[PDB]
Amino acid sequence: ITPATHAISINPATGEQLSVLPWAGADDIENALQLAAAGFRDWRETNIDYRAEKLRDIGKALRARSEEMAQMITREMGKPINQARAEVAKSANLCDWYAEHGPAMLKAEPTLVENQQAVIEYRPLGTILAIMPWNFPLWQVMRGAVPIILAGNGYLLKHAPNVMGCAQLIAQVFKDAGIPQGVYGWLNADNDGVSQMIKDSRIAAVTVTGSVRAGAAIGAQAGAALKKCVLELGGSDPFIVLNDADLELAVKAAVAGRYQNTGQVCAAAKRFIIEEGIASAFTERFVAAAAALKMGDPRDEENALGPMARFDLRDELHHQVEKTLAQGARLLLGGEKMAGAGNYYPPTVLANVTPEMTAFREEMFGPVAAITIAKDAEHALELANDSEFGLSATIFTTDETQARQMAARLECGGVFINGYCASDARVAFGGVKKSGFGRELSHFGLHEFCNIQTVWKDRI
Amino acid sequence: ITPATHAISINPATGEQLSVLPWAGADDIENALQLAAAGFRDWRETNIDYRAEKLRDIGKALRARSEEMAQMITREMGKPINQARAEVAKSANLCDWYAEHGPAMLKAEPTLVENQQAVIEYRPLGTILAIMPWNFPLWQVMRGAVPIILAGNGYLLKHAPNVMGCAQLIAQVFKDAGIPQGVYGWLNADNDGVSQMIKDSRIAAVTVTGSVRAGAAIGAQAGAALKKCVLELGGSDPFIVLNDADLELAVKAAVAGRYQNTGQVCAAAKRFIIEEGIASAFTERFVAAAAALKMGDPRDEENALGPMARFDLRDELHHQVEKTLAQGARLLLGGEKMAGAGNYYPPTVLANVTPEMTAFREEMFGPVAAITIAKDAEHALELANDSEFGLSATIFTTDETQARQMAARLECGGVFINGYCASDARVAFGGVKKSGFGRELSHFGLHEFCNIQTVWKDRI
Ligand SMILES: NC(=O)c1ccc[n+]([C@@H]2O[C@H](COP(=O)([O-])OP(=O)(O)OC[C@H]3O[C@@H](n4cnc5c(N)ncnc54)[C@H](O)[C@@H]3O)[C@@H](O)[C@H]2O)c1
Ligand SMILES: NC(=O)c1ccc[n+]([C@@H]2O[C@H](COP(=O)([O-])OP(=O)(O)OC[C@H]3O[C@@H](n4cnc5c(N)ncnc54)[C@H](O)[C@@H]3O)[C@@H](O)[C@H]2O)c1
Repeated sequence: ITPATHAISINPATGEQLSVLPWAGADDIENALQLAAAGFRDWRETNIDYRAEKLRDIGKALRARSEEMAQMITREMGKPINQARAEVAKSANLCDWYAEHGPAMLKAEPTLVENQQAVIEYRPLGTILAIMPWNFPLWQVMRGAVPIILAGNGYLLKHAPNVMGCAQLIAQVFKDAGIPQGVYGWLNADNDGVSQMIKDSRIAAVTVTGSVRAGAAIGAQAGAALKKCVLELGGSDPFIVLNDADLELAVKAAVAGRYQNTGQVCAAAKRFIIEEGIASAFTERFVAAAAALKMGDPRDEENALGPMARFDLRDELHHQVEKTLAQGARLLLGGEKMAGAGNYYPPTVLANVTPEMTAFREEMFGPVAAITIAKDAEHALELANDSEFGLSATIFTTDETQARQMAARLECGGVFINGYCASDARVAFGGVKKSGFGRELSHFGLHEFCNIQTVWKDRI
Repeated sequence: ITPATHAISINPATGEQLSVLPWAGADDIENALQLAAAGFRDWRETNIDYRAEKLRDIGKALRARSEEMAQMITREMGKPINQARAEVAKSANLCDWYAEHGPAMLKAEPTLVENQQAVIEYRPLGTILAIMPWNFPLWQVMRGAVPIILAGNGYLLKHAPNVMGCAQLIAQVFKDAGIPQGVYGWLNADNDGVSQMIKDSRIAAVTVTGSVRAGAAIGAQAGAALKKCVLELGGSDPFIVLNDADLELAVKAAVAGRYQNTGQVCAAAKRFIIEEGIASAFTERFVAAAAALKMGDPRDEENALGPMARFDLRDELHHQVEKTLAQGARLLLGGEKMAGAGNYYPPTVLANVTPEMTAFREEMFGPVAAITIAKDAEHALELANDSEFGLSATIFTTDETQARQMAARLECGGVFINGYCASDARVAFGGVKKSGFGRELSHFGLHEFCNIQTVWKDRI
């Protein structure tokens, strides 16, 4: 059985095949679209406070299967089990947060028009097709599904083909919570099935979290079909350390930022850009700290890293490492595939990385840190912006004025000053350039898939 | 000299050729992109209060050329001169309105993160490519250029090829205002030139106002190049009149909404949907009121209608009329091309228009009213939503509770209850379905082309 006919799960820690699922056929797609249309037709007529209570029911149902869900995430894509538990906890908390704060964000807006003639209303658009990746099989889905559904939309999930066990368990959680199947639904569609759905009148808009190549392929189809899209396409985030930085905190945040989820994070710290005076001190401490990370069986809580999720992607990452070394970089740690049946790649550090090199210009979606030396803060900003990507960034410096000035000139959607980069319900998430466009979380994720409707009475 | 090599202006009132302009070549396009990039680089570093003052300077420069601008609009596309003067006045007022209210819309936004650690900032995105139409040759440009430039972006205009006299005069106004080189620019690009610019890294995003066909062609290219777009496309707005309406006001608003700018308005009232009990009285009054509209030389202020802008589009509109009559509609007024050198089409009314007919399913972009009988309010809503378009809508009824319930169920971006549909800086503008996506004016038009950036300090 090959991906020509089936979605396939393999445990990356052992190489064992776990499950197969054939692609949806024509009747499957038509049935999914009929369900979603009928579900949205009814859901859009519910009251906002009823939907807020249903979000709480989702959170309860998810917590009641928290360990079942975490084990499935770890089994299918290799995440350390405590990181999978944290992903569940964050996803369930998102349900409660939007239940509490979401309704107010959807209230009608007053305008400056006289006599209170005109208000802005947030109406639902319809069924939103969501194309999602494997690195956070639960959180990526919930990050969009929770606000999208609270706004009165429907959500139709096309999950990554290596995590359909996760997809089926998520569907069970929504069923446990009483969400209609025509409001949260899912389909094991192949790429042609996605193309067919984008063209169908029962899909109102599209959201994509994935590679740059996937976003360009889907975004072109959404545009041709006159469907709005949001694209979140990963990153090559710079992590800038200046001479006056809190060095020990910078190293802690650098290691956490690069090696979380075995490096497989869109907003991971990927390009370390260090002012020349502090570069030796940072580099030696970073290598020693990265070397302290244990790697192995992700069911063993002693391990900070598991295997990488996909065997072919470990091969690609190692090729990127070899090309960067051939171009002139120095290997300071790791940098070889581990022998054995599991898909393991050790924490790896490359130094003397210049902007011409593979590890500076491509997304390194695994546990490989690139370290580049900057002449001064202006050079560091130039190096940080010298990227096709633009998702987020970190700056470590005790000069808070300078940090604020650099943040204003960084070409990315998030800037973390002297701390740990992360997504959070309370703030906007999303980038610029080839990292995509559109924003998720806070009120942005609620409004992206609304029909923002002016209602104006007595304009005479 | 054919459209294969040149943009051509022809006076629609007389048929005489006014000007020709060859398409931009490869060097012209490259030059404009280099200057846009350099202009944006410097402009994004200016202070918001400085850019607000420059918006006031634009308004002063525009008012200083107000009659010259109005006469150019009338000469190139046929609009009654007092409507051209109103377009200039509304456009200059927009500059002052955004100068006054825009800066507060771009101030950092607090979040619920503890201890005031995180804010949302509104950063410039880059140079925005703008593809614009001929029906409001000044207002369509200013509606976007003013907020786009205020937010620190650049603006690169590709105007419709029959209004390049207007385009050159607008550029003179921005030059008179002292707007720096590259912050406002324009190109006489053919469709291939637009394609080349969308793929170029010096264009950050795209905004399109035009036909559904143009939006789908350009939106597909923007998606493939990973560029955000805002699409403001056609409309076929319904105008619903229920039995309990203020009939005299409904007729006045119906005639104004259909026949403004000789019918050539995206959000014109195009499909009149009249409850059966009041249909006879509405129809007889509407015909009488439309018949009272004078048509002729648009330099003469007695004329409520001018010629249509484009000879080929009058031919298209009359073909749509003839098809609708052949399908079974009845002609109540007008419905024939006027003889002579001018491009005149009289105020026209079609009755017994059913949902299967051309004038119900296509945008009627000229002075042709379609009247459809609804059995009751629920049928009227069904008829109103039975369209590929979804820009805006009007409801006339003294039952305000029913009007607001219907508004919530109308698939469009603006609903006017018992009044006159129009765009206004203080409210959102834009639609759903094949009318496109994204919103203009108010804070929406300011924020659509910002990089919405989280800045978070001390996340530890
Ligand atoms: N969070 C993220 O932004 C993210 C996640 C995973 C991978 N990536 C990047 O992509 C690289 C490859 O990873 P992947 O191979 O897992 O990513 P991908 O982009 O192939 O997959 C993400 C989703 O898009 C779907 N998809 C891809 N191409 C499609 C198409 N043409 N039509 C319809 N659906 C399509 C996939 O089935 C999956 O659901 C990674 O190495 C990393 O660089 C980024
Ligand atoms: N929603 C709105 O805000 C709004 C406002 C005004 C007009 N409109 C629509 O404008 C339409 C009439 O305008 P037009 O007659 O200028 O229509 P059009 O779509 O032919 O052209 C509009 C612009 O698009 C450009 N264009 C068209 N096809 C293109 C392509 N393939 N590549 C690049 N550029 C391309 C044209 O040169 C022109 O600049 C009507 O549908 C009206 O509703 C919409």
